[PDB]
Amino acid sequence: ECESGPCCRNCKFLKEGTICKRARGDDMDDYCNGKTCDCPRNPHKGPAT
Amino acid sequence: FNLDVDSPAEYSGPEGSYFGFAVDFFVPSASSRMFLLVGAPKANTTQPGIVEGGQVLKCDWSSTRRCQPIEFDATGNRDYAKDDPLEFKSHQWFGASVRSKQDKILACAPLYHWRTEMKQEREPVGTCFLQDGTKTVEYAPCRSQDIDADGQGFCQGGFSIDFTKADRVLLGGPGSFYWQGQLISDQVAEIVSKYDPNVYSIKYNNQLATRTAQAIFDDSYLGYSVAVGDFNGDGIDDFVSGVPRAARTLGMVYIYDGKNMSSLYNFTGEQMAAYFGFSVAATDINGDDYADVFIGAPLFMDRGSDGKLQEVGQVSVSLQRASGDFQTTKLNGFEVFARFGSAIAPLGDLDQDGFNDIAIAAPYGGEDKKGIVYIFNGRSTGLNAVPSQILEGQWAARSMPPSFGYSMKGATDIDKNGYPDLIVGAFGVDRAILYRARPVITVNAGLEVYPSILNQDNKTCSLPGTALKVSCFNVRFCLKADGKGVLPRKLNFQVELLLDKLKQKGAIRRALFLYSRSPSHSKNMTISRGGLMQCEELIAYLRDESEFRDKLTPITIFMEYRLDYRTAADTTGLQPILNQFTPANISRQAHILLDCGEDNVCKPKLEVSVDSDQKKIYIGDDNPLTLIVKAQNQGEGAYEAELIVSIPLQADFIGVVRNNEALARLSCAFKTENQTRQVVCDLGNPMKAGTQLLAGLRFSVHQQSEMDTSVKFDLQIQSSNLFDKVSPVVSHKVDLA
Amino acid sequence: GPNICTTRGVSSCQQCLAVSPMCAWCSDEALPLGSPRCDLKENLLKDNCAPESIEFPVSEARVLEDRPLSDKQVTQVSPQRIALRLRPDDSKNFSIQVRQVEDYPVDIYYLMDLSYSMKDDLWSIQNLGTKLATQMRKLTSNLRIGFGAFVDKPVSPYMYISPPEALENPCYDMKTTCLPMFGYKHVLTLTDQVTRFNEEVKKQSVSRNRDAPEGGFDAIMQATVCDEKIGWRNDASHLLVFTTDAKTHIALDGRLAGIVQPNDGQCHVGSDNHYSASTTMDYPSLGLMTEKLSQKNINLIFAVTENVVNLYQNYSELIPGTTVGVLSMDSSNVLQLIVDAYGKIRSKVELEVRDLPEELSLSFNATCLNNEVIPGLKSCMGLKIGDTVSFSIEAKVRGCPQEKEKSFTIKPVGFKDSLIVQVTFDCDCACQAQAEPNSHRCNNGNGTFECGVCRCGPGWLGSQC
Ligand SMILES: *[C@@H]1O[C@H](CO)[C@@H](O[C@@H]2O[C@H](CO)[C@@H](O[C@@H]3O[C@H](CO[C@@H]4O[C@H](CO)[C@@H](O[C@H]5O[C@H](CO)[C@@H](O)[C@H](O)[C@@H]5O)[C@H](O)[C@@H]4O)[C@@H](O)[C@H](O[C@H]4O[C@H](CO)[C@@H](O)[C@H](O)[C@@H]4O)[C@@H]3O)[C@H](O)[C@H]2NC(C)=O)[C@H](O)[C@H]1NC(C)=O
Ligand SMILES: *[C@@H]1O[C@H](CO)[C@@H](O[C@@H]2O[C@H](CO)[C@@H](O[C@@H]3O[C@H](CO)[C@@H](O)[C@H](O)[C@@H]3O)[C@H](O)[C@H]2NC(C)=O)[C@H](O)[C@H]1NC(C)=O
Ligand SMILES: *[C@@H]1O[C@H](CO)[C@@H](O[C@@H]2O[C@H](CO)[C@@H](O[C@@H]3O[C@H](CO)[C@@H](O)[C@H](O)[C@@H]3O)[C@H](O)[C@H]2NC(C)=O)[C@H](O)[C@H]1NC(C)=O
Ligand SMILES: *[C@@H]1O[C@H](CO)[C@@H](O[C@@H]2O[C@H](CO)[C@@H](O)[C@H](O)[C@H]2NC(C)=O)[C@H](O)[C@H]1NC(C)=O
Ligand SMILES: *[C@@H]1O[C@H](CO)[C@@H](O[C@@H]2O[C@H](CO)[C@@H](O)[C@H](O)[C@H]2NC(C)=O)[C@H](O)[C@H]1NC(C)=O
Ligand SMILES: *[C@@H]1O[C@H](CO)[C@@H](O[C@@H]2O[C@H](CO)[C@@H](O)[C@H](O)[C@H]2NC(C)=O)[C@H](O)[C@H]1NC(C)=O
Ligand SMILES: *[C@@H]1O[C@H](CO)[C@@H](O[C@@H]2O[C@H](CO)[C@@H](O)[C@H](O)[C@H]2NC(C)=O)[C@H](O)[C@H]1NC(C)=O
Ligand SMILES: *[C@@H]1O[C@H](CO)[C@@H](O)[C@H](O)[C@H]1NC(C)=O
Ligand SMILES: *[C@@H]1O[C@H](CO)[C@@H](O)[C@H](O)[C@H]1NC(C)=O
Ligand SMILES: [Ca+2]
Ligand SMILES: [Ca+2]
Ligand SMILES: [Ca+2]
Ligand SMILES: [Ca+2]
Ligand SMILES: [Ca+2]
Ligand SMILES: [Ca+2]
Ligand SMILES: [Ca+2]
Ligand SMILES: [Mg+2]
Repeated sequence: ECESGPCCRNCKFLKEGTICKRARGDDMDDYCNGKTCDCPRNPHKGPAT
Repeated sequence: FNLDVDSPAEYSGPEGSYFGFAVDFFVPSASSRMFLLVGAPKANTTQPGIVEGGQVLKCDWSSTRRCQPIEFDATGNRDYAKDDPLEFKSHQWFGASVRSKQDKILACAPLYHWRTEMKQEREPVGTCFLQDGTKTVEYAPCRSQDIDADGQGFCQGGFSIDFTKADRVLLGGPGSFYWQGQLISDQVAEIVSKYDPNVYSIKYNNQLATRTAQAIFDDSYLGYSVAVGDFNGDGIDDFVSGVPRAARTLGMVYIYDGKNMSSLYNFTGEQMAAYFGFSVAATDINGDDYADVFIGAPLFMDRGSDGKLQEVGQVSVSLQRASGDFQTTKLNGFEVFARFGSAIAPLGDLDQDGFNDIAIAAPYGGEDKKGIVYIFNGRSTGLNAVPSQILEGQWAARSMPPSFGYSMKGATDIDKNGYPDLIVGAFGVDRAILYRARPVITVNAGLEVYPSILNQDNKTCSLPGTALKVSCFNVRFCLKADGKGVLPRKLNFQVELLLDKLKQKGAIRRALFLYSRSPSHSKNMTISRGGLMQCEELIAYLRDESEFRDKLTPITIFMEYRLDYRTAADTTGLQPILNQFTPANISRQAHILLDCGEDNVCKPKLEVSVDSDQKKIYIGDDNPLTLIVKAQNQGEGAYEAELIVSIPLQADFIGVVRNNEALARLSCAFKTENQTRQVVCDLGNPMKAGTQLLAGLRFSVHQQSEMDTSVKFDLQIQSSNLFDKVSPVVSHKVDLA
Repeated sequence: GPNICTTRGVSSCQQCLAVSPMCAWCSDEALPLGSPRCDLKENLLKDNCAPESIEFPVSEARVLEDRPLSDKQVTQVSPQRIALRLRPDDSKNFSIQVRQVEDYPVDIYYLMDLSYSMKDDLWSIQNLGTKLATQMRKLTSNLRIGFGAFVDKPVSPYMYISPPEALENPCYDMKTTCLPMFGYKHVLTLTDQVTRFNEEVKKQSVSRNRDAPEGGFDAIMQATVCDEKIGWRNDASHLLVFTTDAKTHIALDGRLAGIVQPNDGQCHVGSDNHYSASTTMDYPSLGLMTEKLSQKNINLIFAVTENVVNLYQNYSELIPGTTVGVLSMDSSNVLQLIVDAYGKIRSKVELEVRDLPEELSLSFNATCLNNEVIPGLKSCMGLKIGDTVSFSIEAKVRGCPQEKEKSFTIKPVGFKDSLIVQVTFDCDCACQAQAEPNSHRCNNGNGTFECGVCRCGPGWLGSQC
């Protein structure tokens, strides 16, 4: 399987800095590290909400 | 080109109320009275606890020109609870967009903030107040339950609105779905029938609405400007919306189906941040029954003379075809920092020529940055790229630019004379101006002249006072007028006839009228519209054949006509205009019969010769010197023939030899003009073919410088003819002894 | 034979010297009466005049100190002091040089986007500020640096106007503390205190608005036009580093918020260091931005993140003279842009003359980098650091004044160093210092005898009274 990750397009991890969830409005884009297939939350975005 | 500018009608609103921000006409179906609808988005209303809540006024046209507000909404902020306002009408900008069908008025408030039904918020959903003469309803299409920034919370519905001919409302909110934009189409009947004041989120049927898209389309501002026109097979009007920030801020225009809101075509700008889609229009400009898209980019920058970009603005004209093809052309601006394509207002057939016209306004152009409105007339090929009229603002800025031309309306005849009018709204001074088109009178002038060749010998004419029996010819002139719309039956015309045109440089006049005995003759004509020719016969007689300077230049007939301009309408003195592209003067040519071969031009051959008969003169004495000159023209007629003897600084002329019959008595003169003294002698006018002249000229020579060794003359014959008018220069030398 | 000296200067020393630079005088009594007293020096020797009796002072340029122009105090005009000697109606030529060795003066202003989209790029923006200050201090010594901030126009729908507790803290909905929103906040005027700049830059924090486009063009325009507030120096090279990570609001975008007044062009920053007309005036258009930048001689530089590099490169193509960098963990791109901007810094040398007397006149021959002597020009453009230029100057004097001493200064504009002269008009013979008062030697007459010749008073028109 390849899990169809938001940053794990196909099965190989994408390059660090790729945007998995484009920020809407004056917000911070969600980036992917390149070692986890999920779309991790931006660290300094809020109260970890 | 016929819009009246000397006496327009101005409407003034409350100071600082942005009066005239959005203008429109009123065309009630149940009454014959025509009103002007003008928006005042920052005016003060009597609503309780509402400051600068905006208002929409209706201003009469022939009744004291007074403006009275329309009571769309006389209530204040509704309360959701004990102390919990539900809506916020303060600074709501009501009246920022005014549209009007026959009996319906749609005035929208883009910035109306409404507290949601779920949480205490302030969201500029925007509301629209539809009025059907008696029943005034509130139409807020995007005040729904999906309230957030992600949805229609910041819809600002009513930013741009339009009416389709099938009784449908086109509404544009540039803020819906994170400023992606939205178009909402609801039937007027459904809006009126579904109104219920106790419920705020009303769901209408037959609603066409654009849906949310991906996050890459955010901040596109779809619905910033909406137009309505038909762009496919069916007769249902399609929706044209401006998307000025789309395609990485290039600009775009979206055309959606008018039956199920499906995208059909797309326009895209060429320059970033040019704001391509600020104002759009859909009118048929070439008159083949196919609507054409006009897209404004007021911030367009184009290269100038030195290659530096200048912000002039641009308007793109896209001509529809039988297929989906569009023949797009560009109409560049005229002044830097003027925002040319700011407002586009289709005037309809302004001059009633067959093809609709259009007006594009630069609100920050002209002198003192007041405002300029251009008028371009549509043609069969397309849109004329040269404006045929310039409208200037006449109110200086107080604290904000006047913005004359920020919003106009057209294609509505308000004085019932058959020509569409134009309201121009300058909100920087809180003014609204109504320009009424003048009737266009076309004139088919005619000037029939007798045969161009005039025979001087043919003198079978009579004269008053002396009866000199000289040649004469007749000139016939007449004109017709016919224009559409209201126009008086009899139009006063005055025609001036000028004889020997293109020669009024202080010279003499050769052709002269028989009776008036003047080169100029003016007559007054009272002609009828759509009538036949009304031609008067005038007789002109030429002067003596040996009186005028030359008989080479053709005699020109000039007839200039001017409308009386006192045939004005009884309403406000609206004087009719003459057609712009037709000439106001007719010129015909006449020639003086002169035997000049088959090519109709006289081409002479001029020869000159001279002998010495002395061959030597002595230095110390004043020696009588006679030169025998032979001047012959073996070609055709030479007009104004004279021989030029350019004597040197030494000798001077004495006289012609008359003691012998072998030589002639030529009339001779001493000339000194233009740095050179010379002797001229008349050779005959004209100088007939094969004529051989022989005469002698007496002189007196006294040497200047003691080492000169020769006396050199120069002989040359010249004529006023156009080709072969000069003889070869012959130089005769006399040796000093 | 006869010459100008023999017809004009035959009176005495002062007028003989005043006639022509080459005129010479003889103060020998052995010369018989009739022979010219003012003539050529060679001619004077031919007439057998005593060389000790020949008064032929030649105009000369006597340099006093000639330390060479320094290279990379510093010396920038050589010579710096000339003793100049002119007889009346004479010209003398000397050569000066201007070598721009002093560092270019530079002004850098830093525009920081402090929106909530920049909470991740805050460290990058502060690191770029510190690296910029360090790099420009390394490149040039005369450096002034400051900074500012911008979020967007504080009006709805950009702002958070509800709940009322979110007017003082827009991140209430996110349950975090962020500073109230502002249009443009000028923080630090242009100062040479890099430590203060670093402190105030590190003391910054983000704000929050609603939509992704920011009001950075308003901040650019205000930083451009508020000359006195920012602190732009008249004779300096201005650089404006603009930072952002999202799209930019363009003109006519304020109609949504209800602003329909075009950007007038003036400066609206008040005594509170805030853009006062943020809520009443629209965003500035690219044409106006271009016009103001060219008028104020400001080099805009876009230091934007990776995701808007192409967008702002196209904007820069629409704004001539603008370069775009990339904002990242390292500031190498924008630092190279700054270094290149310093590299295309071109200096000009406009020679100026102060307290120039009426009598003296000067002629300039500018020998610029093309080595082509151009008469009538005195200002060579295009000079760089370590670049050397020269000027040929010939001083002409009309007659001689009674001052007997004057000094004037030659100086390149914008240069600390200068050349100063000490013009001492001869205007007389040395032997007139030993002149005889009246009569006595000059026979029984009562005129005056000096330098071997006598010139009587009124009435006595004779050679020797
Ligand atoms: C004039 O210009 C206009 C502006 O460019 C044109 O309008 C645009 O037309 C596009 C088609 O040409 C259209 O793209 C289609 O978008 C819909 C949107 O539905 C989506 O539904 C998803 C689930 O809710 C969400 O996005 C998913 O998919 C995207 C990738 O597209 C992912 O990134 C997301 O993470 C998510 O998984 C969204 O909610 C969104 O609403 C799509 O369904 C369409 O998919 C179809 O085409 C693709 C190939 O592209 C097929 O693989 C697929 O199977 C479908 O057949 C399209 O992507 C734009 O939305 C639309 N935008 C606007 C603003 O109108 C207009 O077409 C043009 N006219 C002419 C005549 O050229
Ligand atoms: C519509 O009516 C409202 C009534 O409130 C007008 O608003 C008021 O306008 C005046 C100016 O004419 C404001 O006075 C100002 O006060 C501030 C201090 O608060 C001062 O700094 C200014 O120099 C000026 O004197 C007044 O505050 C304001 N009332 C408010 C905001 O509640 C409004 O001008 C009217 N609009 C039109 C188009 O007539
Ligand atoms: C000599 O000059 C006289 C002018 O006094 C000429 O008389 C006019 O000549 C014109 C044409 O050159 C003719 O006009 C004709 O009038 C009839 C109606 O009678 C009309 O049907 C024709 O279409 C044409 O317009 C006519 O002969 C005469 N007209 C008048 C008003 O006098 C005469 O022809 C000249 N002769 C020569 C040999 O050039
Ligand atoms: C909306 O209306 C349009 C035309 O009115 C529809 O487009 C046509 O759909 C039929 C059936 O799918 C096709 O045979 C035609 O070729 C289409 N015409 C075109 C593409 O020009 C469309 O299907 C309707 N519904 C939507 C867009 O959801
Ligand atoms: C006569 O008519 C002509 C044109 O029909 C006018 O004179 C100018 O003609 C040129 C070329 O057609 C136009 O470009 C000019 O605009 C015309 N001048 C003006 C003032 O419009 C004019 O109507 C008449 N001229 C004269 C001398 O009678
Ligand atoms: C910046 O400009 C470049 C071109 O100058 C844009 O690249 C073009 O993008 C369009 C997108 O439809 C393509 O069709 C072209 O082929 C591209 N050209 C080149 C040379 O790459 C780029 O998209 C622009 N950036 C933004 C953000 O709009
Ligand atoms: C500037 O340059 C010009 C030309 O190179 C100089 O003119 C020359 O001057 C010398 C000395 O008087 C003459 O011998 C030449 O005949 C002149 N040439 C010409 C073409 O005029 C001029 O003297 C220079 N001026 C200074 C101040 O250096
Ligand atoms: C023609 O009318 C004008 C003004 O209407 C008048 O001045 C002129 O005298 C009239 N001429 C004739 C011949 O009727
Ligand atoms: C002055 O100009 C002359 C050329 O006529 C040149 O020979 C001389 O060197 C110049 N003076 C100086 C100080 O170089
Ligand atoms: Ca249709
Ligand atoms: Ca058409
Ligand atoms: Ca027309
Ligand atoms: Ca009318
Ligand atoms: Ca011929
Ligand atoms: Ca970011
Ligand atoms: Ca913003
Ligand atoms: Mg942001």
